[PDB]
Amino acid sequence: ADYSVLYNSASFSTFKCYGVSPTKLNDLCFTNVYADSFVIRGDEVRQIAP
Amino acid sequence: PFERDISTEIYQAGSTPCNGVEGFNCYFPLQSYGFQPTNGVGYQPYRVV
Repeated sequence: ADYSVLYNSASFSTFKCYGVSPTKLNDLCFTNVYADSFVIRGDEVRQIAP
Repeated sequence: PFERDISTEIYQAGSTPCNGVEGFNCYFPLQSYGFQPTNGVGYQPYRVV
C-alpha cells in the first residue's frame, strides 16, 4: 500500500490530530487498517468535538 | 549544566502556529506550583539544598 498519496497533494487546514500521524506510515508495520464513515446531524458537523 | 535561563516565549505545541494568540495548545512556559491545602504530604514544599 502506497500511503504517500495522502500528503502528495493536500490542503487540509486545522490539522489537529491526536495520536499516530497518518503521514509517514510506511515505517510502522501492521495487519489491518479500517476506514469508517457515518451520518450525523447536519448542524453538528462543526459541533463535534472530543 | 550550571546555566540559568530566563527566556519566556510562546511554545510551539505543533502545527497550526499560534501567531501570538495564546489560545488552545498555546501556553506560557512559566507555570506556578500547585500549593493548596487539599494536597498530600508529597505535594508540600520541601527545603532542598
